[PDB]
Amino acid sequence: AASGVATNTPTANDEEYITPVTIGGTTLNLNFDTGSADLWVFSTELPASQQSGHSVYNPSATGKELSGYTWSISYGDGSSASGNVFTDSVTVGGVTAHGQAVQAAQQISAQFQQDTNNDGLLGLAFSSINTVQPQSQTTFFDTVKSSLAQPLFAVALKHQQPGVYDFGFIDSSKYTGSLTYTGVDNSQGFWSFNVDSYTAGSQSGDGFSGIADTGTTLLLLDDSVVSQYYSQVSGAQQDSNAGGYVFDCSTNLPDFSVSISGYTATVPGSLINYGPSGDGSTCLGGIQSNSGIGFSIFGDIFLKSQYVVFDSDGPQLGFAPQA
Amino acid sequence: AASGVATNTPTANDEEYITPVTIGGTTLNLNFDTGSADLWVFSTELPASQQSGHSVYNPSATGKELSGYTWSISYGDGSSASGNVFTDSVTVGGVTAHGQAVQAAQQISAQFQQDTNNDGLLGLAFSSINTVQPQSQTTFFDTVKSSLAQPLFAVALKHQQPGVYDFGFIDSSKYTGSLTYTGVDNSQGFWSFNVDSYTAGSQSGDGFSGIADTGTTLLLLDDSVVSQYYSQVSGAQQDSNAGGYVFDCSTNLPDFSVSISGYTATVPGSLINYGPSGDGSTCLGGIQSNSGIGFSIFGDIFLKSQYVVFDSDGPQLGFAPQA
Ligand SMILES: COC(=O)[C@H](Cc1ccccc1)OP(=O)([O-])[C@H](Cc1ccc2ccccc2c1)NC(=O)[C@@H](NC=O)C(C)C
Ligand SMILES: COC(=O)[C@H](Cc1ccccc1)OP(=O)([O-])[C@H](Cc1ccc2ccccc2c1)NC(=O)[C@@H](NC=O)C(C)C
Ligand SMILES: *[C@H]1O[C@H](CO)[C@@H](O)[C@H](O)[C@@H]1O
Ligand SMILES: *[C@H]1O[C@H](CO)[C@@H](O)[C@H](O)[C@@H]1O
Ligand SMILES: *[C@H]1O[C@H](CO)[C@@H](O)[C@H](O)[C@@H]1O
Ligand SMILES: *[C@H]1O[C@H](CO)[C@@H](O)[C@H](O)[C@@H]1O
Repeated sequence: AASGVATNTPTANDEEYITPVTIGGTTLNLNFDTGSADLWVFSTELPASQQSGHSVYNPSATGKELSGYTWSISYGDGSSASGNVFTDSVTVGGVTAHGQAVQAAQQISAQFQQDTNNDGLLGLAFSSINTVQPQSQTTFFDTVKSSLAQPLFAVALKHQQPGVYDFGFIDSSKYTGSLTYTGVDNSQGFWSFNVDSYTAGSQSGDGFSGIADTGTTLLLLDDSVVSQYYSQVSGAQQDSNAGGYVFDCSTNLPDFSVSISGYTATVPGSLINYGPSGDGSTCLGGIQSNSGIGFSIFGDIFLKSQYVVFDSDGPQLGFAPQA
Repeated sequence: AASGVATNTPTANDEEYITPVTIGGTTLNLNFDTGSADLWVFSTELPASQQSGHSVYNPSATGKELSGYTWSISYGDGSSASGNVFTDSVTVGGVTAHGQAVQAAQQISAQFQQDTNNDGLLGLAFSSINTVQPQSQTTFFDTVKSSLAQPLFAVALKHQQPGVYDFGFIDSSKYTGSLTYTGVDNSQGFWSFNVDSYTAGSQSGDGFSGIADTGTTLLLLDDSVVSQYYSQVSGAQQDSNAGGYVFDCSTNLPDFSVSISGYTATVPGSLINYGPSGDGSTCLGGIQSNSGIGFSIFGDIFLKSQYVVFDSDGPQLGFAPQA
């Protein structure tokens, strides 16, 4: 049976986490994203100017083209990408998926043209939301799932330190205590789960649902919760230049926690200080608005505090504090 | 209980079929498409130059915006469209869906900018393939399905004559004999079905699967079948200006038929003559290649010969020769 460990590394301010992935013999640095189901990469089909500062996949060398197939994806921040499709060998942490569908980019929006830290995204949400037309493809995980020792993957994202993606096994040395599991609603293709309640510093409130999403940097919550949280931060104010609420970097931030099937997941205030706002001398808050979409996004700010197991059996998510 | 009848009308050469749909009090002419799951319309959000020669939806007047929601779709011919989302009242043939998600176009590719015959598309494939992010919406049919007398719709597309879309009931006067049903595989979101065999003129061959797709003008089949068919047409030759095989307009074309759960669906040779190729004095064939995608597209050329029932119970498709 198979299993493997892929090491991830955060970019400046933990804005994103990259992990090497070898496709058809070429190694690219991809952003693993549990919030989407497409594996797409910068390729030789892009204009040469857009290939600069990236490792690119050349489909002609090793891929098998799916004639007539296309893909087109649009993300939460409005970014987008589209292209054609090939199958090829894809290796991650020593685990190889043969015949994996690789989505070669032909067009990418400005956000991606500006980000030279990654060469594409590897989706780990459920395959039901893969965008390939006319017939959707399976994610790397769904492709290899049956070959793994256990049909799950786990992740430990860290603050300014390398972390890991464990495929097909759980590394108990990565967390304290035992794991607590909760049921996943995969109906919209996400690793969605419910929280029973939350505590923002001195204020507690009713539960809500949200998605475990490695692809989003911040912890995005309803406007009412964000207000409650920042009302407790002296001098907090919104700064559109920075992207949300900002505050003096030395401010003492309250903790934030959620109750999940009896387990209290706590994000300490120190992790809620994302980093310099870029806006002179303030810091950007790790908690920001979800724009009224009706569910919360448990992004990297939250994930940095926990070891999280994504188990296809159930499905269900397991949580424990990182070691 | 509800039911209704919407009249469709073919454009020149039966290239597409339009049907009026009233959204928030404004009537638009839409192309009903059983091959996709999005209801999208030309809107006031498009550049004014692109609104010309169309009836447009103004979301601000009656729609409720789903903040943070987007849609982006890519079709078989490579065309595409994208925009934002609103809920509104949508009436088709006297049947009203309240709170139906209407996808307002913000960008559309050249194919749509050139086609002034329609103001958008109304998808009737399964809702599982609807493109709305972050949470997909239901098609008009799935929205109203529970209110209908029977959870089905039926269609009779005609050659140069008005036809109908029957919602929630079957009009037995539209076909000869009794209906034959066959099981539908909705796993890729299409009204997919299997045929046991086919007969192209003097040649017969093994079965294959395909989708019932009102949104595609032609009958698209595997290259091997297309070759077999045209090898029997004197003087047939490909003409890229025209889009495929063309032949002298007076040529006697062989029939084409498929066996489906014991029923023989026959497309007479006269319907296989699509119309002038635009390429001087030849006619375009109604049968053309599917580009190697692995399944056939039973488009309008085929549908013009049958009354077809799309039944959500099963699901299953019913067929009988048009009356
Ligand atoms: C269709 O669902 C998505 O796009 C999922 C889920 C989702 C849905 C709605 C709102 C937020 C997130 O996001 P993702 O796949 O993790 C998606 C992945 C993504 C998108 C653009 C990128 C641009 C450059 C580099 C990495 C990128 C990663 N991240 C984001 O869109 C967010 N960006 C950052 O936090 C916005 C929320 C702030
Ligand atoms: C994602 O699936 C589709 O796009 C489905 C199914 C499909 C898949 C693969 C190949 C062909 C068809 O096609 P549709 O929704 O019926 C799709 C609907 C469609 C697309 C563009 C249009 C542009 C102008 C006006 C009407 C349009 C209708 N039609 C077509 O793309 C075809 N166009 C014509 O036959 C190409 C095949 C010739
Ligand atoms: C992950 O687990 C597999 C299956 O037990 C091992 O073979 C591998 O070495 C790694 O420990
Ligand atoms: C990535 O690198 C980490 C340490 O930097 C290892 O723990 C892991 O096995 C992988 O090689
Ligand atoms: C369609 O069927 C409904 C339900 O029987 C009728 O009320 C309607 O008039 C139409 O015949
Ligand atoms: C559309 O028009 C047809 C005839 O043109 C009617 O049969 C149908 O009821 C609808 O009014």
